[PDB]
Amino acid sequence: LLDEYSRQRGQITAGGQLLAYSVATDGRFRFLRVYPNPEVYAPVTGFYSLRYSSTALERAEDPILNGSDRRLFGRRLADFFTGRDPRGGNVDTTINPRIQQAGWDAMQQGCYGPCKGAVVALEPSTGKILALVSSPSYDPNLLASHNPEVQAQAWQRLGDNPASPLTNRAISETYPPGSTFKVITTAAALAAGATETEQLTAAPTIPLPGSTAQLENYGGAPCGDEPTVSLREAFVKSCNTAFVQLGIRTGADALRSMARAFGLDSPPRPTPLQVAESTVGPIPDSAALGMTSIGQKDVALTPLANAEIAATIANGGITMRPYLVGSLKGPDLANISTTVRYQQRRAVSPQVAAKLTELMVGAEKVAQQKGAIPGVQIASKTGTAEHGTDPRHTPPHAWYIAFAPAQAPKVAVAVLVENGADRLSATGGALAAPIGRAVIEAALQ
Ligand SMILES: *C(=O)[C@@H](NC(=O)/C(=N\OC)c1csc(N)n1)[C@@H]1N=C(C(=O)O)C(=C)CS1
Repeated sequence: LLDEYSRQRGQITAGGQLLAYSVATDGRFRFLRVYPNPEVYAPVTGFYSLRYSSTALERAEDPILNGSDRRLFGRRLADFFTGRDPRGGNVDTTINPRIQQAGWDAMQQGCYGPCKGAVVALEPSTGKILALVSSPSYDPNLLASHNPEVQAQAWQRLGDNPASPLTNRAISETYPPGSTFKVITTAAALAAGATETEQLTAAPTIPLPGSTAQLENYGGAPCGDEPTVSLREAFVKSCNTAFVQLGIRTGADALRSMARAFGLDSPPRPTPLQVAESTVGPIPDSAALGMTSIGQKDVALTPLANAEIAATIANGGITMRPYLVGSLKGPDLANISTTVRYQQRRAVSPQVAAKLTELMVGAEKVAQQKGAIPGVQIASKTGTAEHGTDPRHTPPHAWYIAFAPAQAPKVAVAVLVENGADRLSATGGALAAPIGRAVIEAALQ
């Protein structure tokens, strides 16, 4: 470890700004690891600690940053031969500083106090991860202290903290998507030949097939005053029973297939950070399909996967493989690796993506306009999702997935407010949407 810290570890950057760097000190271990904006960028940088090793990009990009990478071997030979102070390479992330900061700020101020949860922002056309925010976060400088008691004290606090600040909730945790999954259910129906004009129950209540359990609209009210409403109307109002019906209408196989087509239940590629796989669930019977269609039962998404659903639709039905590293550089800033966009797959046809765009543009119009950007057409879907063993008595997760401008999209976001500000009245529109809108606003400057 003394030799590792004798040489200058390279930089992790975003938008030509520093997220992690090393300063030369008078320490036994010469180089101190510094994180100038610690909590904001901790999901991205992770930490690099004498006692506790590394995480995130400090771990993922370790050989580049310490200079042991075989693509850097030539520089290291040239350094020694010339008597130059050896330096590691740079990791240039895809993170947009202003979108990352606004996502962080909005999470700190958005739950009458700080929110628990995640914000992910994507560039739909490229797959760039523009923002990767998790809250609560932690200070990596604590773990970069060359003092062992400071590190040990921080480690003990972090691991005992029930709010689990070390968790990157954007990529490591999966959550029921709730009403946001109506985007998948709608895609499956649309691809099976249903139209925006399809007539679905407006009833406040719907029995589940083969069970006493019942699903209800919020809160026990019909979708409208007619016995049936159009799919479009049901979608913009986010009427539960309409989608229970539609999903059971469309059937298990078509829903499984559309969930797979949108990245669910296939192991995600690394970013190079490892992403938890999201799932639609086994869907054992029709009761389960009922609940699945509205984003419950065994449906579980990472925030990143939910933002990819939005990025896919925004990209005309084409999913770009998400990545966090734009380029790897050498100490002399010489390029070593430029990541290039690639199309993972086609989830929906261009026609279906266009129909979903319109439905989401309309769902955004129904939602509350707190945070609405003057003259920007946002396409969105909100969701508020039950979870845990006592779902009806627990504060739900607040969800918001969006893209903008819906006409020619430059950014897609997912906002997960975990346990919805610890409020039981929490909804995606109330909490998650303005947060979402703030990030979109930071993106479009
Ligand atoms: C979508 O998931 C749906 N939400 C619910 O029905 C709720 N729990 O079961 C999933 C629920 C609990 S509290 C609350 N407001 N909703 C619909 N989602 C929204 C939405 O867009 O966020 C609605 C406005 C209508 S209910």
